[PDB]
Amino acid sequence: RFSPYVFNGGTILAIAGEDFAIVASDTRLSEGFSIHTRDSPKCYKLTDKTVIGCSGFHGDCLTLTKIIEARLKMYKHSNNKAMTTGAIAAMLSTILYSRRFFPYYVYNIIGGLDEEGKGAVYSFDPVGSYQRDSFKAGGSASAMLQPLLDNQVGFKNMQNVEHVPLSLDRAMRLVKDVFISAAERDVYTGDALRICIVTKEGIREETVSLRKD
Amino acid sequence: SYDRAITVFSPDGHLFQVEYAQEAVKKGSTAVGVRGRDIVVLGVEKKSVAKLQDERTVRKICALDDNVCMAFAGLTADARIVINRARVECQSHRLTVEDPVTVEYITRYIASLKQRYTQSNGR
Amino acid sequence: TQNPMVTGTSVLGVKFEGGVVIAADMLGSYGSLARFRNISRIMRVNNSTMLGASGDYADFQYLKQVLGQMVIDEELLGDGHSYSPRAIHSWLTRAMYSRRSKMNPLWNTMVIGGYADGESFLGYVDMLGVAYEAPSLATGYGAYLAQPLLREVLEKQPVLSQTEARDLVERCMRVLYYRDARSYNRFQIATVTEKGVEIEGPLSTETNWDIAHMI
Amino acid sequence: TTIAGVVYKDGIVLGADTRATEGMVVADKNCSKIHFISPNIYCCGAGTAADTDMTTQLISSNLELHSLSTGRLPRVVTANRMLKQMLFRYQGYIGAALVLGGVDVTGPHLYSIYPHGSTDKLPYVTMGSGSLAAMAVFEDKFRPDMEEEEAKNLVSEAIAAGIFNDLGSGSNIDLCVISKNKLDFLRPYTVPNKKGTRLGRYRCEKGTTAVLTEKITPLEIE
Amino acid sequence: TTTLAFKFRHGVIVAADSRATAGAYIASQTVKKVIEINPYLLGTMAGGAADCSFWERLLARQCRIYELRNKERISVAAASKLLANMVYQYKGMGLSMGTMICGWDKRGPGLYYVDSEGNRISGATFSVGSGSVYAYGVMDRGYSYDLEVEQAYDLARRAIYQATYRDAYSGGAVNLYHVREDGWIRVSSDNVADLHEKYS
Amino acid sequence: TTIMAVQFDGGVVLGADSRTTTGSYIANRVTDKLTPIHDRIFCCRSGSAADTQAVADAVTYQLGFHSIELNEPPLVHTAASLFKEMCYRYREDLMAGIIIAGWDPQEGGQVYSVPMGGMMVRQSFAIGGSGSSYIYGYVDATYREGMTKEECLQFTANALALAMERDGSSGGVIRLAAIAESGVERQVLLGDQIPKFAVATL
Amino acid sequence: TTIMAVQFDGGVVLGADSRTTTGSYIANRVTDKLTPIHDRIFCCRSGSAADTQAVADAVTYQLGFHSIELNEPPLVHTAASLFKEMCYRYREDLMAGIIIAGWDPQEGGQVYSVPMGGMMVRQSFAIGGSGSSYIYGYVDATYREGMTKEECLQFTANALALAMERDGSSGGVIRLAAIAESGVERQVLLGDQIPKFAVATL
Amino acid sequence: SIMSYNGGAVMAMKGKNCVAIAADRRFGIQAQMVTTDFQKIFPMGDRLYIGLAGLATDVQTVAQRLKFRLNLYELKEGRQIKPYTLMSMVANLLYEKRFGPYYTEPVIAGLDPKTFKPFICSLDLIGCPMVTDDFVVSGTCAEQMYGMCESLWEPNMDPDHLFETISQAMLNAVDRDAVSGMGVIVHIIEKDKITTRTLKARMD
Amino acid sequence: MEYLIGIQGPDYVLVASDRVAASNIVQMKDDHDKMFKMSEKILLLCVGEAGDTVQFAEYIQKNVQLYKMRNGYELSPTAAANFTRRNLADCLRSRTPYHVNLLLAGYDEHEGPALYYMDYLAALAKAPFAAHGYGAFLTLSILDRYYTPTISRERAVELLRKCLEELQKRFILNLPTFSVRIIDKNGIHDLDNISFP
Amino acid sequence: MEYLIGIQGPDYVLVASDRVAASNIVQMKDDHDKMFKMSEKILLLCVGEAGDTVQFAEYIQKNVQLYKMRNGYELSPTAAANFTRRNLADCLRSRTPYHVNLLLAGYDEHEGPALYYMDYLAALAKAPFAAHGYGAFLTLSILDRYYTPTISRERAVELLRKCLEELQKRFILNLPTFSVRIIDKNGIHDLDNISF
Repeated sequence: RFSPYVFNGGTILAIAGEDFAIVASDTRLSEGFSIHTRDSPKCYKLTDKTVIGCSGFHGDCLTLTKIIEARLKMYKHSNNKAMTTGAIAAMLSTILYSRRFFPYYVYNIIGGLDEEGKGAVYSFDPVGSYQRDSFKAGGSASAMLQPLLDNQVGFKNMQNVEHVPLSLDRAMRLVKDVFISAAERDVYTGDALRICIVTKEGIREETVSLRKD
Repeated sequence: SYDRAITVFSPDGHLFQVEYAQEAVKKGSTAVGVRGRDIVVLGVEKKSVAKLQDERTVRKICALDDNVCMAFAGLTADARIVINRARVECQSHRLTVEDPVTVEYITRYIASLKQRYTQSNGR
Repeated sequence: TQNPMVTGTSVLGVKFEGGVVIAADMLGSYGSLARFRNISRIMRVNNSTMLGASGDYADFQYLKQVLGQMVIDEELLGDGHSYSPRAIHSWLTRAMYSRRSKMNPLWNTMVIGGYADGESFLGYVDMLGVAYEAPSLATGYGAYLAQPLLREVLEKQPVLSQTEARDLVERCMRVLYYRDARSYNRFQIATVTEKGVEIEGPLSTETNWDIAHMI
Repeated sequence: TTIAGVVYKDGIVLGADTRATEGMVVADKNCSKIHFISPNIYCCGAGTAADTDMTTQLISSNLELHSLSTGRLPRVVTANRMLKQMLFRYQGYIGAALVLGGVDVTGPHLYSIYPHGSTDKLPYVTMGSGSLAAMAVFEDKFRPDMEEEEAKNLVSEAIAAGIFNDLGSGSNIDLCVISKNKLDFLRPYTVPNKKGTRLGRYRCEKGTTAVLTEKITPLEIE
Repeated sequence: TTTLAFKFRHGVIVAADSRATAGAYIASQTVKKVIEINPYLLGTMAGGAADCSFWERLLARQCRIYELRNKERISVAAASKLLANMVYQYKGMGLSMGTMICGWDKRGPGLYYVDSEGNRISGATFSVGSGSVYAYGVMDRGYSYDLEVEQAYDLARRAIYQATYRDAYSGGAVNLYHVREDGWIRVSSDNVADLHEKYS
Repeated sequence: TTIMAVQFDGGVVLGADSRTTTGSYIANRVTDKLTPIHDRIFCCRSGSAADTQAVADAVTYQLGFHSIELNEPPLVHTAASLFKEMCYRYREDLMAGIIIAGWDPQEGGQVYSVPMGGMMVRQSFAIGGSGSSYIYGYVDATYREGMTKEECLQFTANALALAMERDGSSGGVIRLAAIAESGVERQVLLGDQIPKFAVATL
Repeated sequence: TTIMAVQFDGGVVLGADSRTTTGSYIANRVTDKLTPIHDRIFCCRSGSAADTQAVADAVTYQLGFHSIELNEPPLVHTAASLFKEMCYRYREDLMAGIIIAGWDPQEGGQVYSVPMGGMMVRQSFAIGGSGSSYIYGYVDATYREGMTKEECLQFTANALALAMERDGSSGGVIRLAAIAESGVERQVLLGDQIPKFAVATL
Repeated sequence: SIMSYNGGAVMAMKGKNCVAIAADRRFGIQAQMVTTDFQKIFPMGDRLYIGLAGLATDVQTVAQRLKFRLNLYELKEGRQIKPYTLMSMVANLLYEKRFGPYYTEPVIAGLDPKTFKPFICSLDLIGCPMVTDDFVVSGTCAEQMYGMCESLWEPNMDPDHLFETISQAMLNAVDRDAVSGMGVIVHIIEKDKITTRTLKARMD
Repeated sequence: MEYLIGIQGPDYVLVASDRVAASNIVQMKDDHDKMFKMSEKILLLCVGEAGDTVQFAEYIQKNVQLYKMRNGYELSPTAAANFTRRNLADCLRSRTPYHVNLLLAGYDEHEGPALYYMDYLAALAKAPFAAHGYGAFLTLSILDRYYTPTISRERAVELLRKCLEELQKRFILNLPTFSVRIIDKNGIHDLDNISFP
Repeated sequence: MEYLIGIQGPDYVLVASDRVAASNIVQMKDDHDKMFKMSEKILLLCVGEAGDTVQFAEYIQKNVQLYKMRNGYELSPTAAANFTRRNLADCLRSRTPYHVNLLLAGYDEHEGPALYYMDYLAALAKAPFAAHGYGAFLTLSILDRYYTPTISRERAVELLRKCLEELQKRFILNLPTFSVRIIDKNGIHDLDNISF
């Protein structure tokens, strides 16, 4: 009778750049057909160079965020250096697979500058399979978001178009637009949009409004 | 359980129990092993011929596996224990790795066992 | 509690300037029977914090004794540090998630409200461990009924007076008494503020029922 | 879906959202959930959309015949009874929750019809996923003998509360005012939310898409 | 998924698609299914990606520990057995795993297929995945032990291509690996679109 | 729901709460479960609202046709028999509990109880619905033979108030009707008018 | 089963039916549900008899040990808390509804209700078991502040009689105990001693 | 779901004095493609088209039944059906089987017979008609293609721009789902002509 | 469990099927014929749940031959395919669904060779080559690999032999013998059974 | 289901097995060998659920070879059979039952040839001839017809070929090749695979 999972909704997206990465998410938390709150950011600053976004069961999201924060502190204490984005991703994979037989129902994206200074985005299944990608969309509206990202950022199914490198402004506009569309036609998404830009200087927060239902 | 430090360091940093056990080894019957190009030999000194002993039971040269053999000096009962433990390790290693055990491996296992007893509590 | 037995209905809360208020009907219902009609489903955890409950009342009493012993232990230490509403809310989130993870959930749905450091806290916890903060909170059928009124009022006017908040929660409680089967007329209002937590006695909804002379 | 209705001093006001959801994706916006049964009787619908559309159309046709034969405007009770008897015969398998509103010789009548054939005459009613929020607004602010503007404001507020709070609902708000004298059907009365401006233009230039084959067939315009 | 591996005179070829799906939705079209367990032997993924990745990474660390202790690289047979014994503990607990552990040793070129069910088997040709059924036929028609390295590359690439063409849940790019006595080399990564241009 | 009828000499008093529910949501808080089957025959409706409304309208139709063709006021036993035949024939598909009460010249005030399953019993007082459980004791103790009309009205009001406070499904306002030779006097008790009883109040 | 207790100034009156049913067959028609936990502390047992008996003997063991250690008479709050801890810890395993009542020097008469699921609430009067449903209305109507011991005994007897009449699972004799500073006064009402109320006549 | 058994995608779009209707070509049994030439868009008039996605069998069956009804309509009434009337006919056909439904999600796209005003609509499993002024979509990949349409579409598009938009949307959408693909055909309907093109797409 | 394969060509359609009819594990028949000639130049291949196969095949055969007798000309292959599809689809909704998977092969003087495919849900699809059964999963890639639209008939029988010996190599069930026949403008021609001993 | 067969004789026991391994509809391997050499003069033929077969067989193998190492002589076939029966029955009621069907063959200087039968429930029975798998149903009757306790080994090989031919004719599954091995006083002697 008791079900340990509920889908609280939410969408998370991340894009990577040569000198930047973007992690962005809606701020709506909703159980069933009811909104719980209109300001619940799905994105968390793990460290100066990395952000994580989480979507799915919010209890699992909170638990996993606290676990990663504690493990990051543990790594800093032990090794006297902050964790890299790839190390964070491998550790997250291990953590998620630890409860393979009672899984976290959460979709995670890791976005951060890599050791070389490039932008890096790692995308996670709930059970801990992780993959580096130039861009990814996760959560309720992932299916809506990712085709346009593949077309615009990836230049897929386009001929006689030059493959321009992505810029921070272009990626920002694309993020705002795709989230506007997903707010237009996904019920779980739309309260507001928090965009976290990670660059050499640090994390920067930009918040833009989205359609209230 | 009987948890006690039988072996401990002494002034001048010697493990007296280990040294005494080596003394116990010295008392035992001689054994000699000679490596050879296409052969390896083992020999052992019968402590005495009772003239009533069955030669089969008193043998000190034992096969840990088909590919490896051992001989020993010192306490025969302890020798029997390590021989059985090495035999089961040989079979378990073959089970896990689908290959015959190498002499270095089984030697390392016996050495690790002996070293554990030199450092473990109550042994 | 795999199966709830004696349950409590909606808890409501709204943050106001200089404090928080929460309200709950004094009822525990056993499968549509108003069995226990004078029970307090609001707790005073410390001077700066309140806790209110819906769902199984037994689990709420268990969390009452546990959390009361925790705050007592802190008071025994007497080191000048005291648990915050955010801290109590965090601990409760942990407890509910762990019990959910072991599949012996505490059935309650909680509202933790407090005022500390010149700041108001109003936070939610569910039996599954979902937790969040909001300017106004409601549980059970309160989420469906009262939370629209609170959200409209707060969206129009983000900051409210104590009088406005009390009138608002009483209005929402009248709506709940009208349209919720498991509700009861008598309720208590508890307000956390700079002075401290003060829980008022049983209060009445003051309904209309003028529609009956229609039809 | 949020649909709601209220009886004001000299008539009825009906309101509904304009969102259609298949699963959790908004299949449609600007959907019309206020239907025509008769000149004096309009009905909002919720539940299974096809069931609502078809049952409202069938009762509209039957009442057209009835009004044609009798030579006088149809009564609301007749619509209610037809609807409830059909729904009861089908035992809820046809899924429709209906707010039935019309004015007739007796006066203004508002009826709420459930999928199983229940009916309730009320001053104010709500149905759909947002019924609870709309009813919260109505329970708070309804008063008897309201004016037309006051009733329109109340129904708009209720449908808006359903729009923002409930996921299934959300789009422009529709209103319909039926009076003894006149009818005013108000497709979008309010547009509470709008889509944001697209910052970046992604318009694909000609030649962006490859084509393996093509066949142009001319049409004989005439 | 579709993965393919076979042994021929100049070593072992390993091939795989790059599609990962959740139901119908194609979550990723660029996953690297071939796992580089270590410089000397490598594995493939089929079934649960998380299960395959985690257990093969654990195999990698165990192999490295064995190498450090014994001063010799683990045999492919021994590594396959380590993986099999590891997964058998969790039998019946929902692990879905399909693997082809490929490498060289004193024996020669070695190919072993390990499964969550528990089968461990050596063979000249194996294919595990949703499209393995389609891949098997073309591979069987083409395959011979006396095969040029380029010919084997062509056979593996076209096999994965046809499997992608028929099967819905296999697509993306055909990654290809060649194991040689020194170690593995990543010979190609062709997109099935340009392969569709090439073969047809 | 709670429905209650009691027979006084020369008529009946009917009573019912106004609450109908879908789950824990009170869809209508002002429902009228006392319906006129005929000018002097009423039914108190408990159970599924759709089932009860359908059967009530059908019995109204049949009893009106019967009454006009016989050119006589219909009998309460006749109405109850029609209700029984319907509810029994459709007992599997129907979820209704009806109390049929009214006045006829032949047999005076009568109360008939049709529980779920389709059986007919005549009772001096009858209670039905979910909330009748809680007030069986109150009616058993309180009931006395030969109560007056006003006494029966107060009795019905007190019983329905007790059931309403102790039952979540029951609630709203108390709708009361008194049917006799003279005619039907319908009244509604709301707010303070509803009888109230003390709480433990520790 | 029907159990109830009511507090009066300086003591408590406890009451219970005397029927235990296995299915529809009365296994014991003279069972005693008013178990003693201490000289001045009693438990009314409802629900599964095995569970109630087990927790009762466990609690009297713990409470007796506690009382001898403290060298003071035990508190009814202590007894109720022990029952509550057992029932809450094993709420899934055992189903038991208990009304704990007794007398203390400091607090006087106390009644506590420990329903299934292990909540604990003090009450001026309590009712429990299957039959409590049918007498909620009677106890709500008739209860009055300041009732004497004799009045409380009569109230308990009348309520338990009504419940026994209307409930199949409760029947037999009424067992009544009055606990005060002086001590327990157990009495049993058999046959005509049990209060009776007229059945409807027709 | 049973709808996912065969798989499909159908789209329609509204420009200026033009409509476009586009659909995939795959026919496959749960995962194994059988043919890359399945007809999911059928002509129901001179400049009126219907597009069916869902079960292949119900696609063909409702297409044939609708052509039966439509041919009798055209012969009896001596005129071409209006698009809204075809919508109503299809809705009646589907609702006739409200229990035991035909598993399809039709899309109608065409121009008015006289005004040539463009018309696009979609119907659900049980005949719920929805008329839109921008686009309509149906099939397994409704989610992806909805997002892609919501981004790319712009009002008052030219025929060439409409073709570019619908082509990009179908291709990028069917790339991100397993069960649809294997090419896409775009029909462009203008008052003076019909232009049908088969795009180049990933055959995976 | 039963294998059907069909290869269309420029001026022919080649069809083959396994000759095994089986109980649980016993292979009751080694020479079962799953090919039914609806007319002179059209064949119906049927596999599926037992009973349904023969019943449906015979029904369609007799209806087609009735068409021949009544009207004096044979049905087109496409028309026969649509007709049997209609019959199968109507029964799907009904309480007696024929669980049958069919392959229809024909030659039309006007429209040339044709191969048609339909599943138990009664979808219909024209195809250059197609197969039914679990063996189809193994053998379709062979056809997709080596097939050409201009394949000659000798090349086609060779390709079919490759497809079937793949089943011999890998498929778990034993399908030792296969029947083969070609339709062309002349008509149905029996070919020597491809028998792998 | 894989096929195992055993035919005891005056001074020998013949054992044969199919050589296939299968995943769903495809035979992954054509040369899979299901005979395990537990010692010089015993073989254990093993069929059953995937993984359980090899795991249980290798456990019995290590224990038997450990017995040889420590004692200096080999277990007898009867003792080996009872040992594997003990280990299988012990795990039947445990959390990790081995679904494995065994046919154990051996020779002893004292007791002569022996063929033993075990079911997944771990019931042990000595038999003159026995089979496992669905093919056992087809092939046992032929063994019943043509077996004699005094059969010569060439005649036994012929009888085996008869049974496998019947499997080719009737058994739906494809078992193209079969291993054959014979245990006698000299030892385990491999024989050419009967093939079709």
